[PDB]
Amino acid sequence: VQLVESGGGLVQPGGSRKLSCSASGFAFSSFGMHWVRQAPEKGLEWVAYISSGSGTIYYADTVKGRFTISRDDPKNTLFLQMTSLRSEDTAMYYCVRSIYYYGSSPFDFWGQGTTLTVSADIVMTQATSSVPVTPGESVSISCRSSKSLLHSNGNTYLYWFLQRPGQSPQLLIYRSNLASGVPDRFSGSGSGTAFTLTISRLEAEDVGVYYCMQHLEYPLTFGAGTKLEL
Amino acid sequence: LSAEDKAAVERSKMIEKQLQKDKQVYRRTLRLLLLGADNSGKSTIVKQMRITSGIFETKFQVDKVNFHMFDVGAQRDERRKWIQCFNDVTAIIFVVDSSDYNRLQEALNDFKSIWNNRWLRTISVILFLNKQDLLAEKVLAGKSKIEDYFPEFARYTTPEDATPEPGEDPRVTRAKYFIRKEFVDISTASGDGRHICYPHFTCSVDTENARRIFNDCKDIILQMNLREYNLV
Amino acid sequence: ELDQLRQEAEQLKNQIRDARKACADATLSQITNNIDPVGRIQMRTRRTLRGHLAKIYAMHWGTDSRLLVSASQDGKLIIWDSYTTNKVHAIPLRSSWVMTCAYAPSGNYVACGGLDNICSIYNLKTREGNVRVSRELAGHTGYLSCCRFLDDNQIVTSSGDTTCALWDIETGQQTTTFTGHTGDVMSLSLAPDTRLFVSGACDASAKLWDVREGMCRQTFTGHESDINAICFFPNGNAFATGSDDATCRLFDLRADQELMTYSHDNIICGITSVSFSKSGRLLLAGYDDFNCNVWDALKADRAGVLAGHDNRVSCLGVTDDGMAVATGSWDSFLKIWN
Amino acid sequence: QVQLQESGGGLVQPGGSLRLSCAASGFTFSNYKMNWVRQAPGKGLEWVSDISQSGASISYTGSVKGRFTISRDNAKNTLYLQMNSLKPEDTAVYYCARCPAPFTRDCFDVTSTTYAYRGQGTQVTVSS
Amino acid sequence: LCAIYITYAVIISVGILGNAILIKVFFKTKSMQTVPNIFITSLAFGDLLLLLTCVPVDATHYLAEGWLFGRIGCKVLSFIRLTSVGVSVFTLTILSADRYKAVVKPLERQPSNAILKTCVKAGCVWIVSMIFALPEAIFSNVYTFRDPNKNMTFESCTSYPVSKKLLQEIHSLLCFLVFYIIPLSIISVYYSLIARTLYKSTLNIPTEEQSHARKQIESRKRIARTVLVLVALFALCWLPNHLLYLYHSFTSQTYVDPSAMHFIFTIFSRVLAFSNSCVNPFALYWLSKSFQKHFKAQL
Amino acid sequence: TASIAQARKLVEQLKMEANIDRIKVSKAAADLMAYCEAHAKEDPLLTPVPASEN
Ligand SMILES: O[C@@](Cc1ncc(CC2(C(F)(F)F)CC2)[nH]1)(c1ccc(-n2cccn2)cc1)C(F)(F)F
Repeated sequence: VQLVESGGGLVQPGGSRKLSCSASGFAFSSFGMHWVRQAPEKGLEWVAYISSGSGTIYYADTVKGRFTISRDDPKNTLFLQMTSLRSEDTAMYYCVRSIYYYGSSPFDFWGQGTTLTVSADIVMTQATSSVPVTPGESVSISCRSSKSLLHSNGNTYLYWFLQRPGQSPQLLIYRSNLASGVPDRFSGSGSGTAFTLTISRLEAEDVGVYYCMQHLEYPLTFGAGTKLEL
Repeated sequence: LSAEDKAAVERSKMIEKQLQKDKQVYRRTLRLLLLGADNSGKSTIVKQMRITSGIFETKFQVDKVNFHMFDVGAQRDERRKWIQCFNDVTAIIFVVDSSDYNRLQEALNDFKSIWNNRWLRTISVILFLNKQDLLAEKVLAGKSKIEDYFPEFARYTTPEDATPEPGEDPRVTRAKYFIRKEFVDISTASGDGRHICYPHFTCSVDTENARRIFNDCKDIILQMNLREYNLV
Repeated sequence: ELDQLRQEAEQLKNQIRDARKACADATLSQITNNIDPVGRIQMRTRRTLRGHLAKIYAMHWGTDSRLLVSASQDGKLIIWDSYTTNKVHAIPLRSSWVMTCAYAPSGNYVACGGLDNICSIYNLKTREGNVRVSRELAGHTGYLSCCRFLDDNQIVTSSGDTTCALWDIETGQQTTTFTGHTGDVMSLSLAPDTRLFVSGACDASAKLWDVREGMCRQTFTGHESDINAICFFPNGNAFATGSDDATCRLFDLRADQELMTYSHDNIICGITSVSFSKSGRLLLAGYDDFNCNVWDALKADRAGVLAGHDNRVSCLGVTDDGMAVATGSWDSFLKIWN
Repeated sequence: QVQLQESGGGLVQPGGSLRLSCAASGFTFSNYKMNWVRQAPGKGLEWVSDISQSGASISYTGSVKGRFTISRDNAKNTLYLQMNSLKPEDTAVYYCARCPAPFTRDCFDVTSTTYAYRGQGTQVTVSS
Repeated sequence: LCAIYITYAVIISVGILGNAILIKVFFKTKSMQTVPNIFITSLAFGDLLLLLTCVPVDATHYLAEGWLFGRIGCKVLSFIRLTSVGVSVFTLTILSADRYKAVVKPLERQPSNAILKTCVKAGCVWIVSMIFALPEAIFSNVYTFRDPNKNMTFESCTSYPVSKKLLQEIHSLLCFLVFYIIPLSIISVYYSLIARTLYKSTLNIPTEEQSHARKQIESRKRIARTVLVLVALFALCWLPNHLLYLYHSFTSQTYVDPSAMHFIFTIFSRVLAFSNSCVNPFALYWLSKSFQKHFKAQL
Repeated sequence: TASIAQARKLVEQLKMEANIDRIKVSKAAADLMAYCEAHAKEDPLLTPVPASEN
């Protein structure tokens, strides 16, 4: 699995730029693609979504109308055309794959991301933005949502991501359930409106920013992010 | 509905579309079962149709329609079990050695067993009497007489409505027609008429062999349609 | 020499028969008469799986009762979501004549077999997303009749060669072989403890085999004709067999004899599949009369009939959690009952 | 336990008469069709005749038509194959066979490799 | 009273009985419910509805003085029955096309159990039959007429106003051309091709096979002859009533009614008209044997 | 060669099958009935259940 984004550079206000991303190492046709922006020194934010076969396409209200996402199965590539870029649109965009089925783990792989320099929805709130802790000590991060993510089907559509300094986000938890390749030290539990992420024993490489996300509604809202200092 | 459930339903619909698409290719191709003893020349018949694997698949197109011929010859002698898997098939191709009078009785017994099978009571059996040249040479040499194995052959007369091909010795024609009548009588035994036998005479050099299978399959499909449409 | 061997074999058979008859102090029926009747267990169809194109031949439940794998004679393995009916995966098979399928206890692997004699284990958790053939092991000299997973690394498969074999997925070679059957092996079932497994063959007999020791511990010969299906009792101490005589026979692995013979006059079609409920009371057996019947293991009477299908019920199974029952038939439709 | 028993045989003179008597237990003999097969030294199994459940349908092989007569008596679960005349060619072990199912017409007991529902066979040596 | 009325009642009874038993066996016999039989039960429904309403569009003219009570009855009976006729004709030609696709093109088969497409096309046929009759209904405008002999004003059913003779003429001409010419032609050509293919099949199938294949040859020839007889029983049956309406339409005789030997002609044309609706069930009865089996079983 | 081989193989199989422990059918039947009674509370279809949990 690999995702490489391109098309970045400097663009003046009101200009247009077509971003692209090449998929390899997996069945691109079977995985839906997501675009998540990250403003400098700020948390993540969902941009747009494209389902398999271009059947369902949704855009964020803040970018709805200006951005248009498209994919090509024969070439296994993804495109994102942006028009009338606003000064606020300056941020780094990450491409993410997703596949939806019983037992799946959407958002399991995040690309390298591309930088673009220019010139009601559920809200998520975390305990604190920074939590300094010494190595080997147990770490617990808390979160809260404005709406109960516990759907009638009993599934808790809560996601956690860890973005180490100089690396793309990594999926830790997608629903208690541990993602593949993630150490068992990570664990998650909480109610429909309150959530908690716990690390049994912090490692040296666990430093980074922890981002939460809800997936009960397509307008995915990301948290402010919690930093951990060694 | 949740987004994950909606995407799962979308993928399920995509899989349903793929299955419906493959259904066309499945129903368009006709599947055929090839049966016959080790002594039968079924191998030569298969090799000629150039138009520990327990199963051997052979796809050949004839008259813009594809035929899938499956042959099972790498399994145990008993077949009352895996024969059941080949129900609802287009036609069964049975090859018998008409020259070897010794194994002829075993071939007749196997054909009778296959015909009276409960699960195959609705599948037509295409019968190719292979090795006609060898049988002709044997009956011309006079060394091996069919009477030694089948006493009824001595009291059997050539059918009046027969159509001997040009250049066929009387003895050869009489012998082949006797074998044909024996097979037809064995098939008619307890036959409810739901399926019909298609006996044909095949050789080792005959090129017009796939046409017989094509015509038999077309007739079988036409009869099945007439049955489904409640016309017969 | 051969005469002495034949005489010794006859004496051993007579001694075994005498010892078996001696333990027949009382039949299960006499002991199961004081218990209250099970009553008419009426069942209704809850889900209809219209996805399969051709005859559905085999199906199995995974560790989770919500997942369902089913095989058809067209070369397609469809993973069904019993709750939402959504198709999870579609695996185009190489061999079109698949006759058996298995769902690993971990849910990550699924195996199948048929006339090709090859067993291709399909990994559902591939990192690439798409299902890939993990290990296409082979070596059998006959069609594969049944497949069952003992663990993520070991899988046992039955074949028409009259010998069962336990394979190592990692090594990809025969770990151990089981010989002794005279007829082609028709069905195989694993005990709940994974220690022993029982399989039936074309001959009118069934034998119990050990996973660790490559040898049979007991042998049963109470069948009158070809045994088609076999299933382990939920406790692992007994098993039932289906044969081409319209009579189910419950064999015990401790008394070494038949306990109850579920038979009826009007039922003449052969048994194609058999299964047990979590409690063991409801014994379900698929018949060739285009319907399935429920038999009370204790009372031995007919508890109900499932006549929703219009063709031979080829396969059936009860969920591990005890919430639903699935049934497959040659009519390409798979119905779930509850 | 299903088990078949056979009786009759031995040495016979050419053209003589002999009857083969077999029995079976452990199943409803009346429901299963019965067949006969012979095996001569070096030759495989050869079917000679069969008899339906009620005996209403009987057939014989061309090599033995007329000379042999098959009969069954469900009253005691016995099968009989009366041979009125014998030739040196028919010297072979006669094996009894049962139908694989009690309600079917097709038979597959001709398997030369092995069959689970056939008797042990009795030798019939016919010669001067 | 009159033997003609007794024969009419007997024909209606036998036809409605046949169609009712047909639909009953279609409902009850699960195995009978299959794609090709949807059009058959649709034709049965059409014939039942037609025989219902021709029952007394006849009673009004025979052994009666006029329509029962209301003018709306004219529109209802009219649209209703110019529709049943359309449904019958369209279902007959659709069955002919399906049998052609099945017999002449056996290799090109559609997915079975597709009840949706057949039912969708049957509904489309019904909708077209209702649309083509909406004109006949909207232009009823029942008028009153005074018989010159009886000299008594009485309301009489009329398809179009007396003044617009050309309109009624064009309506009758279009109805004839659409319901007798093109359907008859297409049915005849399809059934002729089917018969030719069946006759060629008798020579394609092995003939020397002893009393095994010859039976199928005889059955195929029999069904071909039955199809030709059905073509003839449609051509000859729907000819005289269409001729009588065309004559009545083009004559445009108003305020006067003829009385002569021609009276037998109109009743004969009526008898032949709905007799075809009575044939369709017994035709399939004669065609298939298992059909007769389940028909006598349900009856 | 092969005849006596399979003969002695079957002889050894019968010998090792004969030397197996056995118990009376009464105890096995009692154990089975006890298992059924204990697990009857979780049978899939012995007792009805609301559609909410189905
Ligand atoms: O001529 C048509 C059209 C037609 N003629 C007169 C009317 C008015 C009408 C009413 F006044 F009652 F509304 C009788 C229906 N429509 C036609 C003729 C006869 C029959 N038919 C009657 C009885 C059973 N079948 C149906 C159609 C044809 F189709 F022949 F062009």
